[PDB]
Amino acid sequence: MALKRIHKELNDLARDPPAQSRAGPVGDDMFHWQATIMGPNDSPYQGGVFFLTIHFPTDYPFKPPKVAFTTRIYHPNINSNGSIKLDILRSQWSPALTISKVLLSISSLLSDPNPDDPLVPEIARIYKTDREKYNRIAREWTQKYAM
Amino acid sequence: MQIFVKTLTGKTITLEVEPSDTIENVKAKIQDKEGIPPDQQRLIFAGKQLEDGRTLSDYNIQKESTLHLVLRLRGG
Amino acid sequence: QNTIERFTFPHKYKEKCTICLSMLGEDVRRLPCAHLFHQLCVDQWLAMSKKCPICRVDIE
Ligand SMILES: [Zn+2]
Ligand SMILES: [Zn+2]
Repeated sequence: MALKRIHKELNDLARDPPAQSRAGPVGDDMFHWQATIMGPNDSPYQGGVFFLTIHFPTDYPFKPPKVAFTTRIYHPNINSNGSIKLDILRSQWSPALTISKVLLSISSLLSDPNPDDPLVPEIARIYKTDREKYNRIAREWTQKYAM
Repeated sequence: MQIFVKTLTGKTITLEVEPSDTIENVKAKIQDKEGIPPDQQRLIFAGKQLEDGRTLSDYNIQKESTLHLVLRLRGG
Repeated sequence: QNTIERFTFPHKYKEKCTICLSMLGEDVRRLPCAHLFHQLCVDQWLAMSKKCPICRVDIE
């Protein structure tokens, strides 16, 4: 069941790339994928290429995939271990969601952080009180780790 | 004027609005039908997150436009 | 399972199933919200959550 739906998504992702991202299986293993996502245009991550790892549970699509950044990034909702603060990855998951929709969601979150429910409280604080500094540091980290 | 608001899971909400309605009014209308409080709604159109203080006309949102509703829940 | 059959409409199809992503004679199930799925695909989800995967409405 999971395997069948997982090749289905592979085609759909190849034919219709979500938000300047690329994604596919780690060689033979269909339950482990690598992805890249581009920093959104006119975000401070612009120009960056960010690596993601994706692990599908055995009972996918009824349980969410595990999705994490492996590229360091400066963002209130993504922590130093690359965990991503998206409801759909945790409690709001539904089998009507897809990896394409997750990648779309990641892109939207990069463009518009949610500092009120952060994974990194101090970065959220900077985002709120000194956005110029947040943009500067986000850009610096993009230049250092993703470019 | 009708617009459509789609959730990530593909649910379609249909709203009766005016071009002069503010994003904040739109969120209130979404609240009446879906129970989601405005503070936890994000509305996206043409790749941009919409701001509460602007109107649908400000963003050039026309009849039967599709807006995307993103939820950002507390404790999330 | 019996709660599923009480509040849903199972039948044969005559559009893609959002759970398995295959196109819809096959056995489908329509929820009270009117969303449609393969019976097997959706029943697996209802067995762990009583809500439509698309509109998140409880089927009761
Ligand atoms: Zn199906
Ligand atoms: Zn439904």
